[PDB]
Amino acid sequence: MTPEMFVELFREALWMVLIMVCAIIIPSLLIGLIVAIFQAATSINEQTLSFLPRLIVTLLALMLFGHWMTQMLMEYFYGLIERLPQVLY
Amino acid sequence: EYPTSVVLDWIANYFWPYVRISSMLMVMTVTGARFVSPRIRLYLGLAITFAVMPAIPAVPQDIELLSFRGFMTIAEQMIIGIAMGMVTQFMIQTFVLLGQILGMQSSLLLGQLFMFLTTMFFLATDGHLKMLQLVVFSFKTLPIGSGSLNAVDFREMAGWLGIMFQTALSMSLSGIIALLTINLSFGVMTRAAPQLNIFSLGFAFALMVGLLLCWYILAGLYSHYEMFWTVGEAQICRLIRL
Amino acid sequence: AISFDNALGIHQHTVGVRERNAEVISTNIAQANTPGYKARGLDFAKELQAATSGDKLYRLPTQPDTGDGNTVDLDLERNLFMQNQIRHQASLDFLGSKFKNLTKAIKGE
Amino acid sequence: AISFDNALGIHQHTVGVRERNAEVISTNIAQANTPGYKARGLDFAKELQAATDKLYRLPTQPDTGDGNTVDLDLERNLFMQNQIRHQASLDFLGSKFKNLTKAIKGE
Amino acid sequence: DYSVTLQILALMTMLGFLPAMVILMTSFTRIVVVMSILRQAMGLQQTPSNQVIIGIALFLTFFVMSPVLNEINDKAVQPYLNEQVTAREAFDAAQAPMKAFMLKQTRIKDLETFVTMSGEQVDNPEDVSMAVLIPAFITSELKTAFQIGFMLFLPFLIIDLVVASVLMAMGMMMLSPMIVSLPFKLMLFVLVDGWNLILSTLAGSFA
Amino acid sequence: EDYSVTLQILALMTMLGFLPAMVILMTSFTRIVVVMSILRQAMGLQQTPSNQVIIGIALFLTFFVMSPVLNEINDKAVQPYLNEQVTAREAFDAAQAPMKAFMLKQTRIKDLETFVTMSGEQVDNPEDVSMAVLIPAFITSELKTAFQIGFMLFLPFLIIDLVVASVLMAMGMMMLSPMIVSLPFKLMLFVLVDGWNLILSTLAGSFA
Amino acid sequence: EDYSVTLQILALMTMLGFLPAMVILMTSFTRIVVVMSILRQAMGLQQTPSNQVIIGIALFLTFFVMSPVLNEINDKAVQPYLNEQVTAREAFDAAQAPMKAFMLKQTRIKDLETFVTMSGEQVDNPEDVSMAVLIPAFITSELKTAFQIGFMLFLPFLIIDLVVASVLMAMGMMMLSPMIVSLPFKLMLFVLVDGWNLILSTLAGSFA
Amino acid sequence: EDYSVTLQILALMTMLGFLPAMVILMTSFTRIVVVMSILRQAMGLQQTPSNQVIIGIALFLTFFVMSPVLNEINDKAVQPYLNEQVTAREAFDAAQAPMKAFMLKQTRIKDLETFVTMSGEQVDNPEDVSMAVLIPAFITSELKTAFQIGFMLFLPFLIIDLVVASVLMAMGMMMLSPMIVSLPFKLMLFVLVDGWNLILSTLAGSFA
Amino acid sequence: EDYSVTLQILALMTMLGFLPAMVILMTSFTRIVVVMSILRQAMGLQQTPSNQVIIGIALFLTFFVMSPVLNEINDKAVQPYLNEQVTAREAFDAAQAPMKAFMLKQTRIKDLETFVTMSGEQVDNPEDVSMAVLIPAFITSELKTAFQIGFMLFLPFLIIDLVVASVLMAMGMMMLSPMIVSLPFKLMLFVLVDGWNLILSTLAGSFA
Amino acid sequence: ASGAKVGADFNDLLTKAINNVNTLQKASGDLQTRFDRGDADVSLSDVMIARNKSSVAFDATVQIRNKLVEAYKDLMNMPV
Amino acid sequence: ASGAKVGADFNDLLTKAINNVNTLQKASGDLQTRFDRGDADVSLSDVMIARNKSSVAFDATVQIRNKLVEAYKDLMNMPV
Amino acid sequence: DFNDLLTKAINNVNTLQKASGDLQTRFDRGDADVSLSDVMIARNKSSVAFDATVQIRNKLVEAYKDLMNMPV
Amino acid sequence: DFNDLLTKAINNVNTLQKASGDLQTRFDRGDADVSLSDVMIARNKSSVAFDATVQIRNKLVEAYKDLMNMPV
Repeated sequence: MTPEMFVELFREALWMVLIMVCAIIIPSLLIGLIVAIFQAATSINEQTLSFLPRLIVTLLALMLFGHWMTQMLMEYFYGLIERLPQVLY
Repeated sequence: EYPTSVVLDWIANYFWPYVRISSMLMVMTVTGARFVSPRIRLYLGLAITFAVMPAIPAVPQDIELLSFRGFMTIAEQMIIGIAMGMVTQFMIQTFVLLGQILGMQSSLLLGQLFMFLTTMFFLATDGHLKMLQLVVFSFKTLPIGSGSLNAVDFREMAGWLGIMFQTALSMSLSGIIALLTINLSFGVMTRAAPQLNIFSLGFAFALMVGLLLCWYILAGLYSHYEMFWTVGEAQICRLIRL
Repeated sequence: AISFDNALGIHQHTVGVRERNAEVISTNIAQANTPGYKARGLDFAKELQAATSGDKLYRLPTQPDTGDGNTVDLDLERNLFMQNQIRHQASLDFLGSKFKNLTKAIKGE
Repeated sequence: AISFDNALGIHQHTVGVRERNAEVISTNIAQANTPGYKARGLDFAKELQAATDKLYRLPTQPDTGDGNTVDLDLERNLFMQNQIRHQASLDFLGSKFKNLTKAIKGE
Repeated sequence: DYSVTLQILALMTMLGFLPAMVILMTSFTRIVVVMSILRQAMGLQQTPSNQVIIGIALFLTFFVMSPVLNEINDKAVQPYLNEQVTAREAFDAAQAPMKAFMLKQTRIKDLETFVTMSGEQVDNPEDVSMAVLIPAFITSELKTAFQIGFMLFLPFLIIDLVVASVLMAMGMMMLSPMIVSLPFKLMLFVLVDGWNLILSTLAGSFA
Repeated sequence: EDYSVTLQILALMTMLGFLPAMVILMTSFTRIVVVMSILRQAMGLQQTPSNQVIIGIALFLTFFVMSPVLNEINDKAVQPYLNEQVTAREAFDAAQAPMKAFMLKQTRIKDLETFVTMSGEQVDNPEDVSMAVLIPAFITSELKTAFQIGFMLFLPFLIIDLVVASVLMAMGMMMLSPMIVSLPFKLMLFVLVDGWNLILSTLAGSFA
Repeated sequence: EDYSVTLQILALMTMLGFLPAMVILMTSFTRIVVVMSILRQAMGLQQTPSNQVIIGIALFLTFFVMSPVLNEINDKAVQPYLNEQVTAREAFDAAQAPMKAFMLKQTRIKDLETFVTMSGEQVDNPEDVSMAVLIPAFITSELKTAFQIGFMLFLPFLIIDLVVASVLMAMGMMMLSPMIVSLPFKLMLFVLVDGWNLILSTLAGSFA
Repeated sequence: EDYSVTLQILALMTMLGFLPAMVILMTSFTRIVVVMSILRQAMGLQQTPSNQVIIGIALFLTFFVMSPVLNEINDKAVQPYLNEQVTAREAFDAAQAPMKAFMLKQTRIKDLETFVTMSGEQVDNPEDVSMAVLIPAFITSELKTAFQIGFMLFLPFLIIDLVVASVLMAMGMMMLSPMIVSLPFKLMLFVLVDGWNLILSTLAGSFA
Repeated sequence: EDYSVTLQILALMTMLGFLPAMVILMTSFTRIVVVMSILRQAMGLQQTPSNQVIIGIALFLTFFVMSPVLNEINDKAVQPYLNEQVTAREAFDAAQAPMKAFMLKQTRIKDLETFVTMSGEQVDNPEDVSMAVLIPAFITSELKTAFQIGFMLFLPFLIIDLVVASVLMAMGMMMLSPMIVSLPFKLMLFVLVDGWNLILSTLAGSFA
Repeated sequence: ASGAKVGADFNDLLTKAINNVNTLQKASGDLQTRFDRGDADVSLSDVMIARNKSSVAFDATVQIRNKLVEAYKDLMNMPV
Repeated sequence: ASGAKVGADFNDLLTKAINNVNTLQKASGDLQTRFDRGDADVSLSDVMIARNKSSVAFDATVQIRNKLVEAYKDLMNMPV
Repeated sequence: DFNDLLTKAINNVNTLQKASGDLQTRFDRGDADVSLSDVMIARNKSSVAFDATVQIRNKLVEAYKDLMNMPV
Repeated sequence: DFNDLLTKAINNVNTLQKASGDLQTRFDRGDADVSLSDVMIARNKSSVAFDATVQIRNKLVEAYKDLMNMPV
């Protein structure tokens, strides 16, 4: 079709990955700040301390959002497939 | 008549135009892609040459098919075709350059996202049709017999690397400033406590904003492509002296 | 160099002359019994020169005619036709090998 | 099109008629001495129509009491002509397949 | 009409051009390109293999183009075997069903471009010569295959971007995201029943 | 009316020409190659098992799992044909029936439904589809099944890669490549688990 | 009974066609090839020994390690065959026995057990299994044995990489890649230990 | 004496087969690619320009700088040969000489001395040295010359990076990586000075 | 009774078939190629010199260093053969003798010792060993020698890399990558030391 | 215009040619064996005509098969 | 002049040759069946001349066809 | 049973060749109770059987090479 | 040993070729003690041997090329 419609498709896809990455990262970002401020208050200067806490919540987020991210990738594939007629017409 | 003249001329009048057409296809963005088989591309070049044959002027009969002068003719037909093909590769890879500079600045494959979309721009804007129209026009204004790329054409085509960086920087200058100012703002705002630092925490923050800025980049990328195509098309016409 | 003339040589013009000679010889054989018909000869050297870049020769009879006037010696015509066919076969082999060698070099096979 | 009927023409039937004609002439020569036998002639156009008969020959001279109407001078000439034409029909029909095979095989 | 010996030679010669007819006139071109693009979409390079890709396309191009073969059979093959039509008329009677299929599966813009390049004056799209329709058909089918194929590429590119950003979030900058994304790329294709979804749409895409 | 001897020789000499197609489409060779191809990519080694060795083991595996169908062909079609019990067409049909039973056993319904609708023929039972519409449905089913098996085998190696990469980041050495420091452990896991026997056993087991 | 001269030539010319297959499946070529690939991966250089050189050394070594088998083939099979002491049938069987004995000695019971149950044949002792059930088992065991030897060689280079990575991290430079620094020491360890003689001798000695 | 038409064709096809070698060993392709390799490496982009466009620009740059020598070959060798003015043997020599002259203009005296002694031959004039010895000396000089240009191109980008790092450290933010901030500045200063046009002038004109 | 002309041609055509094997195993090509490979990886440039140029330089170098043995073959085995002075069997031996002598000058006695025991032949003098044993011993010695030279050239580049990293860590800019700044100094040292001419001269002088 | 319908139609077209070739070969063989066994009412011309027809028919069958097999190999071995 | 004129001129050359070969084949066929049916105005010499020329003419047609197909088969096996 | 099928076919080809050579040796020795027709029939059967053996072997080897060269 | 086997096989080939060449020269120069059957049997004998050693050499080189052209 028109190049603008392709831009809308690519912006929509990049928007989805932003939602995907935000759901995974933000739980780790919050924990990183919580530990960092706690160290600042307690004058603790271990830079590598706040790695496992970020990893734990990141893995937990993946398990917790397992169903939602699946449902979303599959439906996006179906949405594109049902949008193929736009290309053919 | 002696049948040698009739048969030889058609082979000379077909293969020589085909070589230029085929050489442009193998270097072209879409027809030279790795997805398509050579056989499909070969048939496409054969079909295009047969169809556009009436618009192609008759080649000079002075040059013989079996002679060193005819051998040079085959080589210089390819050079014209590769010249058009490289221009198309220059545009797409510049967008690949645009994708990777944003990705590199995003604390981070993003070139492929731009490469695919730019390929859609090339197909949607009928860029392939224009290139085919350009090569058949090349037969008119740049005849097969007398004519080849001069030294100035080589230097103009060699100067397209500066065109890549200037165009890529122009597209990303607004976004790259945004990426720097937020990262510098994040650095100065969190510099009060050296306990927090950024390291991997800065990696997460930078990449989230970088993806968000790429969403802004795709919002206004089409206008930049239209200006870029005009620059590239003008270069192609300069090569074929149109 | 690298041209069909410089590659084929005189084996392309010779074939045409040999076919021309066979047409002349066959004409004498066919016209052997026609009274008053004079046997026709062909000069190979002159014909080859003309073919490379581009008159009537008659054959002197060995014996007088029996009254008809025909000077065709059918014993000689068969001998010349047999010789012409052999030399024409060699010319085709010579010319045919010119194309095979050219194809062999341009393809390395 | 492209069928054996059209590829072979009528040469597929002529060979058979020349065989039948040769048989009849052979009968006439053998039965030349037997009295009461009437010479039999075959009409070529009849077997032509049969493709797409067995008549009697009227004598040029009277009998001599036998009633046999076979002229051995005529039969020998008619057998010679039929045999020559039979070989030509084989040559015609034989070359029909030789050309047909060369078209299919290309060699 | 041509002699029996010559018209046997004619059909025998074009019997060897059957692969040529398939590639640039029927639906073999679009399916193979879409199959090739999707093969590159997943991390596997030649796991489907070329022969299997071709074998699926050959079966698809027969089912989808089955109406074309039906019309050619009943309009060209049948009259010729009954001696109801001559050699040239039968050959022309076969071009019309195939020229109609190619004409409806191309883009106006491409045909407009090609008639300009061919230098022939034709007032209406449905009267263009086959000499210019064949290159116009494959050029349009290439654009359609690329546009369809790259849209299938997008969901597999989404997975790559998600996993790569997640790995970069933890500072694991050296772990290659492609090997991590490969198991999930395969899962997305099998969960959506990809091998049936693309073929169903590809079959229904033609007219 | 049985075909002439010349045609029958010409008919089965053509089967040898299409023999490679039968192996890659109508047999188990497709799934076994794919699973071992994904298994090779799961481990760090790029092309250590080599293509020829992968094909060699696959050929032995596809021969052992297709023996019952090959034996059924011989004992239903080849032997009556050699003993003049059935004609050529009956022998051809008797040979095809066990082959069709094998493809239909290891196929998916949705894949059969997809292809019967596109072809446009009436179907009421699975055992009525022509071989022209069963071949593309069978290979599609095998590819999905092969991908599912490859996914399972990939997961344990993915876990090792994540563990070893995370541990290096715990000490703070980000520049050290996880791939080099993970290959010995990926190979060792494949050894003490004895992968080359159970994985081939599962591939043989999956077809029956 | 005895095969005709024309058939004997046809069988012999057939085995020359399968000669590459027998090298990578029925000899020591595969294990030596795999080990060098893993050893090359262990060091920092990925294409320095070069594929052609590695295969060339593998071909020379497989000629040295299969010499006892080849000499037995010459003595048992060829010499009675050339002197017309055994038929063509006996010569081929007498040639197969030493080759089968070599493959049986380097195989694993479980691998033999896996394919015997898969082939569905009744086997009482391993020393009489069919050739078609031994070749897949032999190559399976060789691949597993190759991985174990590769893991042994990978550890010393891995230890050097870990040592140099931690030393650089101790001094606070977390941006310098340990791979560049480790490479000279990886090469030296392979030199003063005389690796190209130690590794090849062990590989040759691994079949005794 | 002169080569026959069949033999001249064989020589022509042979040189076409070696055509990639003549570009990368005799022409200016090696210097341009190495210099452009440094430029890509100097900036933060690793593979962003991609290998395809660099070779394509290098090929066009070579055709630009080789145009004087290629035209000199065309006039002196091709034109008499096409017009049948000279034989094939002397025409080949007439084409070889301009290539030899160009390689002498881009080589060093020390490099020639090393290889002429290495070849163990006798010569007194550099103008009549065999092309077999000139080629290794030519590329050796080309690699050294390219490293000189690349080193000069690397300095301004190193200058920018060190300034940015010092500024960030002086401001107290010891936590931010200089590479991300410096990359736009390196790219901006590469564009507003039109860096590639300057590099073209110092690279194309470097041969003369 | 020398080999017939038909067999002599068949032997020579076979030797041309193995020409890549002779160059990559029986000559100096391998050592030069490996040393160039180590040097390229020693610097920051990954594949800037490109593979074709590296092999192109090595091919000319390996031809020059083996010109003496090449001439000795010509003067003792080719010219007597062409002048009808030596049996073709003798000429083949006369050509093989200088090649064997050259390979023995660049081999290590440990390599001969392990391969002689591996072949299991009772030979004492280190001059009458078979080519089957000498070639693997020679290529093994060339690989080990190349590693020693590669380590020698690597050390100065390691010194620069450590100094740059240490200086950057002294200023507290740990975030700055040492590799980007180190590279121009690596190019700097290699060019003012005249590295390209130096290394090729040493590699030429190494074979003695 | 269904896939099964056209598949049957071309199969019917293909099996008709095969049956036609089989008919010519059986007729040729039947004429040969009757003449060879000593039947008086069988002419050598009929025997020779029939066996020439069968040879041409079988030659076309082999040549058509070669075209189809080569065409199949061309499509399968193409570098996709 | 355009390239289509050369292509059309080449096409007319091939069409003219095919018509000439077809004319000879039909001319030979009529003379064969005229002499075979028993017409007395046809000479065996003219019939043999007619079928000699048609056989040579068709053999030339086969040679040109094979070269065209071989060139096309050579053409399709090319890098592109 | 497939092993039996292959060996039985080879044994049939080998048996035909032995019969062909046997009659040729007897005929060439000058045996009176040997007709040239039987010798020609026997050797034509052997030629056809061996031609089948070669072509079947070529087909199987070609099939093997196609599978092994397949990129996995 | 296998090396000596390869050596003997080639020495058999040239012995047949040497014997065939000598018989051809003796017959060609007009010697009356040489029969044409001896020449034809010998020259066909060497032709089969030389064809055999060409085929064996070709198969061995193909095996070498296949082994060396595999990724390691």
